[PDB]
Amino acid sequence: SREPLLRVAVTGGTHGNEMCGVYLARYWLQNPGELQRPSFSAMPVLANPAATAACCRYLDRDLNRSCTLTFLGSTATPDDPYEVKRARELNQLLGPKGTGQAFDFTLDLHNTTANTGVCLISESNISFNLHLCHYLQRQNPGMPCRLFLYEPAGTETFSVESISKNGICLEMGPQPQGVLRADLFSRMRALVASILDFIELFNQGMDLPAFEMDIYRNLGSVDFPRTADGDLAGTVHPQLQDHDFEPLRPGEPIFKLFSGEDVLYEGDSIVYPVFINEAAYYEKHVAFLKSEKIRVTVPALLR
Amino acid sequence: SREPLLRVAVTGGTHGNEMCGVYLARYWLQNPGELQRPSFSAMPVLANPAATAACCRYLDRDLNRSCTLTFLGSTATPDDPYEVKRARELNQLLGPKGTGQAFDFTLDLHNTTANTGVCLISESNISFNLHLCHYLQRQNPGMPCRLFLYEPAGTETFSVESISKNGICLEMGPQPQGVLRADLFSRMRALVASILDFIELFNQGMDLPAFEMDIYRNLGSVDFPRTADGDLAGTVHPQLQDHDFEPLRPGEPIFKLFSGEDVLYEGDSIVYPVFINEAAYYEKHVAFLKSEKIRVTVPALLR
Ligand SMILES: [Cl-]
Ligand SMILES: [Cl-]
Ligand SMILES: [Cl-]
Ligand SMILES: [Cl-]
Ligand SMILES: [Cs+]
Ligand SMILES: [Cs+]
Ligand SMILES: [Cs+]
Ligand SMILES: [Cs+]
Ligand SMILES: [Zn+2]
Ligand SMILES: [Zn+2]
Repeated sequence: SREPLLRVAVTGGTHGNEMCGVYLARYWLQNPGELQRPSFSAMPVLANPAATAACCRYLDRDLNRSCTLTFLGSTATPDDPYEVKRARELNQLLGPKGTGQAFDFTLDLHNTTANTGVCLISESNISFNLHLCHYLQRQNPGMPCRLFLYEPAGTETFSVESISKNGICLEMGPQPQGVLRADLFSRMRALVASILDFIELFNQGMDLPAFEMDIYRNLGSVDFPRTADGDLAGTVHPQLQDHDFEPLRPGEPIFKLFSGEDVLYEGDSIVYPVFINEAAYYEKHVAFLKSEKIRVTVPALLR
Repeated sequence: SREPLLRVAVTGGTHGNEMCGVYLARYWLQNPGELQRPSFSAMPVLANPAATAACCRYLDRDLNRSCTLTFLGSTATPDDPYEVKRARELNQLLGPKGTGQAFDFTLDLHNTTANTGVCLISESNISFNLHLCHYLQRQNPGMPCRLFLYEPAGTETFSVESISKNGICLEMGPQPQGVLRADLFSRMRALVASILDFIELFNQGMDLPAFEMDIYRNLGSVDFPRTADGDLAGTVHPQLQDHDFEPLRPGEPIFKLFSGEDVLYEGDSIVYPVFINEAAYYEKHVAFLKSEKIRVTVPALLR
C-alpha cells in the first residue's frame, strides 16, 4: 500500500558557495509555482543562510556534516558552531530526524569543482532512490546520471537530507565555488523539475517494475601527497584530473609531485575515483574517493 | 645604455585562494635554485600570507587594489585593514613605490575562474612588457599568450606589481579558487622560467627588434543583470561563457535571465570580453570587462 510523498523539500545553499542551489532556492522562494505538482508542492529551503550571505561553504563547520543525532540532540549553547544551531532548526523544520513527523523527502542541491557531471548521492540503497536515478537516466538519453552510494559505515548519518524519512543529494560539477554557470543552472533546474515529476507519477500510482543498474559504492578516500608538515607535496595527476567515474587501474598515475615524480595507484583492483580535486576537500584530506562499480538488482515498486 | 634587471621578485598568493601562485611561491621558498639565472636571482614572495593561510582571496580588502600611493602613504592605524598593513610591508620590501629604491621587476602570479587561458596583464604599454609577451608567444607556438592592457585611467595605479619600477601580472585560467590543477601549475612554472630566461637574455644584451602585435585594451566593465535589490537576476549566457578574448558583436546574447529571457549586447561596435564570470568579481559588479583589440607598434630595445 503505497504512501504518497506529500511533504517534500528542495534545499539549496547547504554550502553557501555552491551557486546553482543558492540561486535556485532564492528564485523559487520568490517564484514557488515551479515547485507545485497536482498531488503536492515542494517547499524551497535556503539551508545555510549565513554561509550563503557570505558566499562561503560554511561559517563554523560543514552543515552537511552536522546533522547527526548526536549534534541534533545536543544541549544548546551560545558557543555552539553556527551550523550546529542551523542544523537544529532544519531538524525542527524537516524532522525531527528519525521520527514520524519528519518530511517524506528532501532533495539537497550541490555543486562540486570536480568533473562529476550529474550524480545522485544516497546514504542508503533504498529502492525509491534507485528508481529515481533510473528515471532521470531515461529522461536524458546521452546524459550520464550516476548513483553514488555513500553508506556511513556507522554509526550516524550526517547529511541535511538524512533528517527526512528519505532524501537524496543532486550533485553537479564541475563548477567553481562562487561561480554560477547558466548551463548548470538550467540543467539542475530541469532535473529538479523531473525529480518532482517522478514523485508526482509515484504519488499517482505509477508501477515501477524491477530492473538492474550499475551504481558506484564508496570504498574510501585517498589524500593528496603531503610533506611531513602536512602541506601539499603535489596534486592530482593530469591523467586523473577530470576523470571522475572512470576506471583507475593499479599502476596508473594518480598524483604529480612538485619535485617531478609521478605517484602511481597501488591498489589491488580497478576502482572508480569520484570527487577528484574538490576545493572543499583539501582540508578534509581527500584528493578523491575510491568507489566500486557494482550492478545491483532494484526491487519493483508496485501498487 | 641598457640597465639590467637585477632586483626581480616573483610574487604568489596576492590572492590567497589562487593556487598556482600560492604553491609555486611556497615551493620556491624551499627550493630557490629554480629562480636563479647567471646575471640575477629572482626572490619568491608570498604576497598575502594570512589570506593564503586561510585560503581566501583576502581578509579585509583586496591586496591587489591596496597599493595606491594614497594607501601606502597613509598614517598607520591598529584599525587598518590587514591588506593595507601588508601592502605597506610590500612597499618596504619591493619599493618604496615611485622611488629609485624600488625593485626593477615584479612578476605577480594569478589564477582566474574565467577561461582566459594564458594572459599577461599590464597597467601601461611599456615596450619591455610587450617584447616579453611576444617572446612567450614565440616560445609556445599554438599556445595563445595575450596581452591585456589595463590603464588605470587615473589617478593611481593600485596593483602589487605597480610597487616596482616595472612589472606584470601573469594570469592563467580557468581554475577554481582553492583548486590546484597539475596542468596549470606546470604551465605557469614553465612560463615563469621563460620570463626569467627573457630577463637573462635582456641583461646579457640581446637585441630586441621592433615589431607589431595585437593587444587587448580595457574599455570598461559590464555588470551582471540585477534585481532592484542588486541580487543576480541572471548570469553569463551559455554562448558567452568561456569565450574570453573572442569577438562579442552587437545583438549577440550576453546574459540569460532566470525568468528565461536573453539579454543582448547593445554596444555600437565589436568588443572582446575578458574575465567572463570570475568568482571574485561578483561583489565587484563585473560579469566581464570589454576590451578593444588593437594592433600596436612596439619600439626596438637595442643596446
Ligand atoms: Cl524506474
Ligand atoms: Cl575532476
Ligand atoms: Cl621580442
Ligand atoms: Cl569564461
Ligand atoms: Cs507547475
Ligand atoms: Cs567524467
Ligand atoms: Cs638554474
Ligand atoms: Cs577562450
Ligand atoms: Zn556541497
Ligand atoms: Zn588574482
